[PDB]
Amino acid sequence: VHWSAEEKQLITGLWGKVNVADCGAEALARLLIVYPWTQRFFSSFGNLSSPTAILGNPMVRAHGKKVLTSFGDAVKNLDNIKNTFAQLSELHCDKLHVDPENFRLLGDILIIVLAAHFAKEFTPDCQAAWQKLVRVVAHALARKYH
Amino acid sequence: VHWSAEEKQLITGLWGKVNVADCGAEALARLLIVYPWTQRFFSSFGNLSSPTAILGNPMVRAHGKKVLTSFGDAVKNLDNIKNTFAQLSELHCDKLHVDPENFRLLGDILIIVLAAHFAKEFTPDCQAAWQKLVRVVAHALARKYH
Amino acid sequence: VLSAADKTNVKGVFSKISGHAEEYGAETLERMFTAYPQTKTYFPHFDLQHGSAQIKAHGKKVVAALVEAVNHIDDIAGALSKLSDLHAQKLRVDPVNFKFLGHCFLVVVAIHHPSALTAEVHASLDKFLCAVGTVLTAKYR
Amino acid sequence: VLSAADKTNVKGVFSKISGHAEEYGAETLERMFTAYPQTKTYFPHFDLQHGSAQIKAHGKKVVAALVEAVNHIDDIAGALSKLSDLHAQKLRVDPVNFKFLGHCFLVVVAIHHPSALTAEVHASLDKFLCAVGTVLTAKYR
Ligand code: HEM
Ligand code: HEM
Ligand code: HEM
Ligand code: HEM
Repeated sequence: VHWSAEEKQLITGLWGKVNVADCGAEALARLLIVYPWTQRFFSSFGNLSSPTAILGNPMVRAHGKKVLTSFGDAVKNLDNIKNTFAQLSELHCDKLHVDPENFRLLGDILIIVLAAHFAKEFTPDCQAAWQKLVRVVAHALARKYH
Repeated sequence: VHWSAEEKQLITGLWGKVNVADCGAEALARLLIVYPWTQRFFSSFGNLSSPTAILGNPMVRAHGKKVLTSFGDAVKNLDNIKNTFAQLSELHCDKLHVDPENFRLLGDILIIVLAAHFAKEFTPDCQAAWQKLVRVVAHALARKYH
Repeated sequence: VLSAADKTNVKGVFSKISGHAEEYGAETLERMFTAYPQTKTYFPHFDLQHGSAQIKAHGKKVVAALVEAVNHIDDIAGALSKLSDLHAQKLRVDPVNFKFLGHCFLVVVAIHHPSALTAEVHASLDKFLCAVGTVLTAKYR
Repeated sequence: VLSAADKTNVKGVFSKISGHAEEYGAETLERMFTAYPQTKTYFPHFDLQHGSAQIKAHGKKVVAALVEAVNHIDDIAGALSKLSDLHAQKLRVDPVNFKFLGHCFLVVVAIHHPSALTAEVHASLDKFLCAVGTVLTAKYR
């Protein structure tokens, strides 16, 4: 994809203010509460019995930190996105068998969360750039689906 | 994608027996009857007022012949799929603004139709190869969506 | 939303398949596990070999559930509420899988009863599969 | 399927937004036309410039329809049957578009009422948007 220099500015400006730990924990926890079938893949996380238990399960928090850290590697290398997620594609596609449509549900949850953390700074143009980023990230992960 | 030599055999054997005119007409007509919002893009085709009118509208038949002919170019060049559909991607993506999920609804309709024309010769392994073909074709058309 | 004609069209094709539940539900599981191998992940415990007898048996139970919602088509949720808990809550099936299952079923009825499957029965049968999908995934929304 | 708590959660956040329909429905159209430009295709006749007054006005009418289904949440189909014909039949909107609209709406309520938007209200509000989407596309299935 082509990235304009201003898209790159809206992605980088924003990223620097992100609390990765808290935003990652919130986003994973909302993926599991809002779309309950995703809980099937995290059977190893133990108790996901309630949203309240999901919210404070330490493996959901830890793991959340780690998925948002991957978003960061994309933010840093906006042009080598393929190589960055190539090993991740095989794990999610080949090993976990996650359908690519949950890759989209998760980036959409990220946008909602960054919106709730940035309020009005998350402008419609800022929204747009981030929507493209999650879409390109969702696309690099669905790629070993060939 | 990798194509096995036997997948290529199941795609080619089958393709040679296809009535392109009748299979294309049937598939376009079912896309428009089963998923009615797709009728919005063919506003220029005139009367799509009923399934019975949709079934005998001459522009639906003609156009159907033409979409199945594109499937054939894929069948012939299973390895240059990108170049083959590159101009088509821009028309559907850039000009028509069709969402890629209707690209999937249409290949699924193709499988149903070839199944109804081939009966038991359309084996589960044959099904599978054709499912991969429509998936790679749907993917080459969604590509200028970057 | 099933209209009166939809309901009839569904009844219509189900009469031609109500006689072969087991060969038809097995064939549909077999094409599902073959065209969409990621669905095999939900039957770790079954033998998934062509003609395994667990496939035949389950096949037979999948289409009787169908027949039974045909039969209570007026309230598919109500007639299938135990299946909705099994798939949504217990099994946690991803919704996309129901569209894989519904499609391999259309594919069996076209191979075997082509003429029954006109473009308009095609549309009724699809809204039906979709209604069943939605009910079986309902304790998710 | 909206449970009792879903219904309440929805009512709950709609009280905080029932006071700003026009600024909230305009903002959601604006993010929709900006993050998903392919949706602009349905308003060839409108001026689509930031703050156009046709966006404000339509924005205002989009969220009153919402408020009105909140209000008849027990039978959203019945309270919205004229809108279902307009979008499915007349306008022919592709269903995917409703998910673009629903998402730009969540995004406005998180920017403006973050704390109202907890993970569980988040889940109720999503099933609701989805119920409205389904009703507005219903003369398709
Ligand atoms: C596009 C968004 C996604 C990104 C960036 C992402 C990223 C990651 C990363 C970095 C890992 C950790 C690997 C490691 O540390 O070895 C991981 C693992 C995993 N992901 Fe994702 N993921 C995404 C989407 C999903 C979705 C939607 C699901 C489930 C529906 C999923 C399920 C899992 C599971 C089950 C694991 C392994 C957990 C474990 O082994 O402890 N991923 N993902
Ligand atoms: C993946 C499957 C598809 C293939 C192979 C395909 C192929 C084609 C081809 C070969 C053309 C003709 C271009 C020309 O002759 O200049 C065309 C045009 C067009 N396609 Fe598709 N198409 C597909 C999917 C779709 C879908 C799903 C829709 C609508 C939902 C769509 C809507 C149209 C329209 C409106 C036109 C132009 C009609 C006209 O200008 O007369 N296409 N497509
Ligand atoms: C039209 C949609 C479906 C219908 C009517 C249906 C029907 C059934 C029935 C009747 C049972 C209970 C069987 C018993 O009591 O022995 C069952 C269980 C089961 N279903 Fe479904 N099913 C459908 C779709 C799916 C899909 C798409 C999946 C996953 C890919 C799935 C996975 C399972 C599994 C793993 C079981 C348990 C089987 C066992 O434990 O032996 N089902 N289904
Ligand atoms: C939650 C989903 C939606 C709701 C409640 C809704 C609400 C409305 C209302 C209330 C009207 C009638 C306005 C009037 O009488 O002046 C309308 C019309 C319209 N809607 Fe929707 N809408 C929704 C989603 C969509 C989507 C996703 C699209 C397309 C992207 C769309 C396209 C249109 C168009 C083009 C019109 C006609 C506007 C005019 O002619 O000025 N709607 N909608």
